[PDB]
Amino acid sequence: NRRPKEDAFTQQRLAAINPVLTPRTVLPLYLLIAVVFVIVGGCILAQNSKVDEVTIYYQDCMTNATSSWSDIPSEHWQFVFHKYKTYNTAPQWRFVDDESDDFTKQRGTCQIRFTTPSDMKNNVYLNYVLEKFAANHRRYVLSFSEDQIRGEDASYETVHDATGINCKPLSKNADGKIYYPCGLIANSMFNDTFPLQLTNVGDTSNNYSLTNKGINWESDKKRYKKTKYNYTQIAPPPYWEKMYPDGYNETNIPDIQDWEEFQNWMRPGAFDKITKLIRINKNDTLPAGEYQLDIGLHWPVLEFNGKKGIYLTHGSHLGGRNPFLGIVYLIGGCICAAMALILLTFWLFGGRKIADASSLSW
Amino acid sequence: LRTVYYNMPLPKDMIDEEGNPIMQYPRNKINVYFLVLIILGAFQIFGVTNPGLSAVPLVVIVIITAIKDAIEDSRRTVLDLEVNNTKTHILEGVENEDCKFAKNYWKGVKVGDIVRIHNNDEIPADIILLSTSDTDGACYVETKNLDGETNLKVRQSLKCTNTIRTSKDIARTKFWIESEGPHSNLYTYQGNMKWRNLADGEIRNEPITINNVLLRGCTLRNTKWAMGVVMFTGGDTKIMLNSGITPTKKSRISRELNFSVVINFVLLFILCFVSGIANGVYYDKKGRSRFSYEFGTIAGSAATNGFVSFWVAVILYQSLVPISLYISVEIIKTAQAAFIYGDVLLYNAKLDYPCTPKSWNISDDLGQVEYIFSDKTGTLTQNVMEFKKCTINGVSYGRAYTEALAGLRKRQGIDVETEGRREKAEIAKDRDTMIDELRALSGNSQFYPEEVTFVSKEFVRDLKGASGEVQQRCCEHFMLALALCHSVLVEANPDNPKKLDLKAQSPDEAALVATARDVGFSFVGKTKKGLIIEMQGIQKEFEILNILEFNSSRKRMSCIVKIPGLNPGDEPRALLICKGADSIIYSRLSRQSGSNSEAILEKTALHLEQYATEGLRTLCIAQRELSWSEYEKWNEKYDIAAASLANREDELEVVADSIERELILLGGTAIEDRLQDGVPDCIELLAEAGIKLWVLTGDKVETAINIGFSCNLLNNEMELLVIKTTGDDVKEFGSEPSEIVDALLSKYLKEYFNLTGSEEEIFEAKKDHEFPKGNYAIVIDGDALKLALYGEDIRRKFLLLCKNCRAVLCCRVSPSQKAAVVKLVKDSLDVMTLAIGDGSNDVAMIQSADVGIGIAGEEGRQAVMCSDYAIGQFRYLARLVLVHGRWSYKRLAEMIPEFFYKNMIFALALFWYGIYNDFDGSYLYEYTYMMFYNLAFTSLPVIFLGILDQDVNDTISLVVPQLYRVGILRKEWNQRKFLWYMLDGLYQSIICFFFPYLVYHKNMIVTSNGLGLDHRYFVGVYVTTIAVISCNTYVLLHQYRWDWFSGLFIALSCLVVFAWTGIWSSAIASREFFKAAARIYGAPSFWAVFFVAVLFCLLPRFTYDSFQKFFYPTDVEIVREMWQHGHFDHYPPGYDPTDPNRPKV
Ligand SMILES: *[C@@H]1O[C@H](CO)[C@@H](O[C@@H]2O[C@H](CO)[C@@H](O[C@@H]3O[C@H](CO)[C@@H](O)[C@H](O)[C@@H]3O)[C@H](O)[C@H]2NC(C)=O)[C@H](O)[C@H]1NC(C)=O
Ligand SMILES: Nc1ncnc2c1ncn2[C@@H]1O[C@H](COP(=O)(O)OP(=O)(O)CP(=O)(O)O)[C@@H](O)[C@H]1O
Ligand SMILES: *[C@@H]1O[C@H](CO)[C@@H](O[C@@H]2O[C@H](CO)[C@@H](O)[C@H](O)[C@H]2NC(C)=O)[C@H](O)[C@H]1NC(C)=O
Ligand SMILES: *[C@@H]1O[C@H](CO[C@@H]2O[C@H](CO)[C@@H](O)[C@H](O)[C@H]2NC(C)=O)[C@@H](O)[C@H](O)[C@H]1NC(C)=O
Ligand SMILES: [Mg+2]
Repeated sequence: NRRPKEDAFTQQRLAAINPVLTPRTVLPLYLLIAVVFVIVGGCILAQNSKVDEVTIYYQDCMTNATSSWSDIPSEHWQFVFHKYKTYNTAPQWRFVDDESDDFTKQRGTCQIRFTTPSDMKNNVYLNYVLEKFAANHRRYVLSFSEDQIRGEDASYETVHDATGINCKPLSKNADGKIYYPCGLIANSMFNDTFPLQLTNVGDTSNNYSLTNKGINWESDKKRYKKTKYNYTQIAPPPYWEKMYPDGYNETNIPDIQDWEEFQNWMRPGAFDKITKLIRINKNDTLPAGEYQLDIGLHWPVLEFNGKKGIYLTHGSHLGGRNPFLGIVYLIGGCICAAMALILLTFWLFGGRKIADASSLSW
Repeated sequence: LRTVYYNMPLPKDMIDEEGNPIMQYPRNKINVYFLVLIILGAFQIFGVTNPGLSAVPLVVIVIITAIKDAIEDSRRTVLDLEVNNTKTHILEGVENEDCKFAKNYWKGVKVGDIVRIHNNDEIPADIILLSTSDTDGACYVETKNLDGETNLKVRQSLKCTNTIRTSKDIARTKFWIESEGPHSNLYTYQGNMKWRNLADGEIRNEPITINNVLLRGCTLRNTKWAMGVVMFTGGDTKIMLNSGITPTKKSRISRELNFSVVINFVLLFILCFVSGIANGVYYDKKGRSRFSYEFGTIAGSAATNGFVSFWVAVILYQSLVPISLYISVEIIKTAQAAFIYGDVLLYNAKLDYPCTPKSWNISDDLGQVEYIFSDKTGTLTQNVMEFKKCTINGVSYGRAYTEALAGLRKRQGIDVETEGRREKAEIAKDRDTMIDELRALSGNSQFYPEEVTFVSKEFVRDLKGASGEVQQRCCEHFMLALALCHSVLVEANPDNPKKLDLKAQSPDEAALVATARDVGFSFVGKTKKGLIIEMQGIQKEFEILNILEFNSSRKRMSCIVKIPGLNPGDEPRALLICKGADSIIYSRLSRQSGSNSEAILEKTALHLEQYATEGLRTLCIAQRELSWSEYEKWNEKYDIAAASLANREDELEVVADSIERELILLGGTAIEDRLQDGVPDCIELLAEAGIKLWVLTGDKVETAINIGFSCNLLNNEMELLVIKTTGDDVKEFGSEPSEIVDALLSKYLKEYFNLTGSEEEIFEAKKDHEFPKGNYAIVIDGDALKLALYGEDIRRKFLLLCKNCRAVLCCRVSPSQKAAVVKLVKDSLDVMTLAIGDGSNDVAMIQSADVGIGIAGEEGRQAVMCSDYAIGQFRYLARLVLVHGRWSYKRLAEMIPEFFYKNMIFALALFWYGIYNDFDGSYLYEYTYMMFYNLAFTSLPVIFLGILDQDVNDTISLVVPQLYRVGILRKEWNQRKFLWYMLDGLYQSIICFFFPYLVYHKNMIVTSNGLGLDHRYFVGVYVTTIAVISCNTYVLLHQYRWDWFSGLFIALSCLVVFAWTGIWSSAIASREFFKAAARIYGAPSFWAVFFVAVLFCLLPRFTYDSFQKFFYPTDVEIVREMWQHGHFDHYPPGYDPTDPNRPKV
């Protein structure tokens, strides 16, 4: 028989619910989304108002600082403490010296002394902020070698003309030596020397120790591996030529499986502001007191009017003190309560009966 | 010249005149793949992009024309996949001397390549057979690939050459065969097939007749194997040159689809131009980070005014979206047309036959139809005939009470009163016939009023005659000529050798001879020279020698007969008998006889117009004795016409026209013609839905009006226009008041229809798709249709009067005038037409429409091949149009604006990230969220909205037919609706980008643990996920029918973005996108910008729908309001009002 198969699928008789949006269904749907997003938006802004932070910019420390403790002008520092909303004791810097044998564009330690009238609770993160540095251009973010990130002995014709991500401007110097971290990303790192202890001046000389371990994800040690080059076929990239002034010896090959400041830098940030984690202390509490960190300046920004900074915070569950994410639940709960009163004032002063108003009969 | 070769190697590398491929011979291939490879080759898989802006129209103008027409014509590629790749084991690559079959290639078959046939094989070429595998060459074919005729026709080879069947005689032929070339015919082929014997080398003949005709479309059924060479393979034949003229019928949504695709590219080209100029403005600033930490030159114009080779790859990636569109709509149109095939309520169980689509891509043209052009008989009529009434010598005798109820409206109390003594009348007398082959079971067609009153009106009163009861001699001459003039043949059923059945092509001639063998005159045999009829049992053979044929543009058929020698010493004169329509027989009569225009001929026309208002289909019988001296003055005139090449066109008609010039009236005949079941329920159900139905019939005006009442086309509306004279336009210049016949067509349409409606000549406000309020109906004589379609400015008066009326009854309409009036309404208006009908005389009406429906099972399966859908009876049209067309219009009118929506919610955030990397060209998305977005992430819920979305049930589509009036008015697919979905996709692309941006706009850590995830490829997981969910749950809120099968495949498309991230970004090979599952999805700021961006995408539109279906609802919301309140709960599931057996409810 050529009769087709009647199986409630070819007959299009699947089980369905057929929703009709009458104003006894979607008017409770609007006051339900309203009483969720207003209450969640109150529970985010109660959390995201208790987050404290410290931001100090120090790009104008070589030029606009003296050799004595002078207060930072207010265009650089900003810090927010919730227990002390009116707090205006400004931090003070001290530029140590032009230490007289360097590259004379940024040099010398920039000592910065601030005051914290709170308790940065358990995980005290120390980032660094970088404004107006473009790490999201086209040729920049595509210049590294993934086989050298993974630690292989790639040839010249494996880092240069690979498809997609190759280190095209930076692959050899003059002498056949492949640059071992190749590309514009690894060549152009951040190399200020941050301290490993906030110097507890004034109070007791019991320091606050900051470690640089655990600074990145501990699952990054599967694509980052130590290399197997022969210390005679590699040379440092041309902006690393003040850290390895003779070249690579038998010992100074950088273990990029363990050197985790480099692992933060090799993910290029997406926008024109860059905050990368560089110091941490998961052990102790940062109590109230006047601290001092001393940054050794090495990385120049004033030839393109960029910024360098310090970002000392305990975080949150949603990140840091970004007040957007709790405002927009209040807006999404007030619009869903506005558009439920627009459609209930119009419905009473207005409205329909719910059958036989067709244009078919009209 | 057409040639065939054997005992030749037939080279492909021969330059001289010895082989095939030089002379333009057909090849079986009946580019694209290189273009789609280099599009993927340019978009950074392997290879490089094309340089510069050298393809910004050159990609677009090929992608809306060349790889639209290649994808939208994928119906015939699967039909080509019926030709090739059905492969079995064959006999192609065989040398001259290799006695064993070899597996080879089907489209490599050569002109003259012999292949043995098997079971279930399409015959790949024009084979010529000599021997069968059965006795007597009995071959009965099954021809699904050639014609709609799924039944028997004789394939008979010549008897003497059936014995030679062994395969050890292969090398016996060395010549080419004499044939006619391809001349665009379907059924007729007379060839000449000569070959040579084996044992000595002598030639013999085998003339191919209509019995042994073989074609490429043939498929020889129920034989085992045969051995014969082939003639035609490729694209040059007779079964393929009748077609190919057709432009394969692109639909209407599929032709306005290119305005949508172009204005997508224009929006893209604005964005890739504003970006390219602001990229060069960035490079001319000389104060940026680019100089030191990047090794860039101190210059502008990176490639050509900045980086534009990036934006070439953005343009070329967005060209994969139109290719993704046409693949998507050709797996929706193909699936909507496989659900029409699989419906059990479109199934004709009497003749084992589902609704078969012949065109799998015009399923949305059924949802916008406001003109259905119907034929009358065969489609609005079950086309089985029954002889009822007849007139002989002016006086009428014969009654019936069959469908007078459609004419006897108010004066009806005759339920059983007439039919009671009518049955008593025929049972009391009609046993007293005296003739052989009286079969009284089927003999009740004309129940005897009086012919002779069973006393024969004996000759003892007048041997010489002419004094009384000449009607007795006239009636015997009538029913003799009614039995003699036909085209019905004699066969014998195997049930009874004594009882004999009669089958014919025209069911009138089957019904006319049926009563003619009930009252004497038994038509029992057909001799090859004569014709055997027993007049009252007494056998006498009549020799016929000219059968003048019948096509529907002729409206009559004639026949000659030679009276044998009855007088001593004289060969008597001949007699012609002509039957046909009364509109052409009364125009050809005698003006010199004694039976001229008086009351004896006037009351014959008075009775036949009384028979047509009774409802019967009228017909006239007319004769003339031809003198034997002038008889052979026109037989040799057929030697230059019928014996020559011109035996199928108008030279044979004009030489047959010269004999039929004047005739004499013998009598008339009327025939019962019953309607199909549910036709009065199908017309009434379509005319509720706002469809303007016409009936393009071919018989008399008063019949089609009375059929038009009992099929519920007419209520009380009619307005008639008629020529009421016998003249035509022989003028060239002037004489408009002096000459009549087109002047009273001009004065009737203009001056008598400023009354109802007030219109004039041309004005461009002429396109109003509303159903007309005041019910009126044109009935037009057809001769007044030739005068109202002859010139311009009178065809616009016919078209503007028929635009404003609900029904048009075109009567006496030739099949060339059927197709002329379909394409008049089709092109001069902006409307979409359907043309349902069967019959070989109804194929130009079907092809000249938009949709063409073909009724199968009846006398004509020629209108099934030229059709698009092929329903069984007529009543399946209202189930096809109102259910499977109204659905399939609103499915394609919602997934097209939801395919350009889902592009812009994702691929426009590559522009919004452009304003933060200074338009330089870093991709926001990680390399496989661009591959798999439009392919695997969000691609399925727009496929299951095109396939399985239904607004109301299949019952409610028929109970409320007026929901079809939305597609007639074109309110679901306009170009305004398309632009609002691009503005909704542009709003939700700043929600899907700038809500993940503002979590990073102070650009701190967004993680709970401070480790930071701020790479480009990690913001494009925030952006991609809340774009995938907000254009998959946008689909779920904009479909009706939340079933389990679509809601599960929206859920599995919403969780495949979480699953491909968990698999690819845990694999070691994904560079710098490595644990983005456990870093991003485990972050609490992902799951807090997820639930508020999915809101704000869906919030302006779900509020607008709430404002739209509360205060300004559609008709399909209000029906869906009433259906929850139980107004349609007493209708059963699986419902159709067009059914005679299912109850009313
Ligand atoms: C690490 O810190 C050092 C400073 O201690 C940064 O200085 C870079 O050192 C390179 C060494 O080749 C210098 O490039 C110089 O360019 C000028 C003009 O071409 C010239 O004086 C030299 O011939 C040399 O080629 C330069 O001092 C400086 N590079 C700059 C500013 O682009 C270095 O940037 C830091 N590296 C990393 C990876 O953070
Ligand atoms: N076999 C036959 N012999 C003689 N006359 C015939 C005939 N078949 C039809 N006719 C007559 O010829 C006239 C025109 O023929 P035509 O084929 O156009 O009618 P028709 O049966 O096709 C009506 P329709 O257009 O609905 O199919 C009809 O009025 C019919 O009475
Ligand atoms: C190889 O180079 C590294 C650094 O490039 C050397 O480390 C320094 O060596 C100097 C002596 O030349 C000492 O001041 C210290 O040992 C290192 N300097 C600092 C600042 O720590 C290393 O000794 C070199 N090894 C060899 C074998 O030459
Ligand atoms: C903790 O901090 C104290 C800081 O005290 C300074 O020590 C240096 C010498 O180390 C001395 O020259 C200064 O005068 C001191 N005072 C100030 C105000 O700078 C140091 O001892 C170490 O950094 C830390 N001590 C230990 C034991 O880790
Ligand atoms: Mg017909």
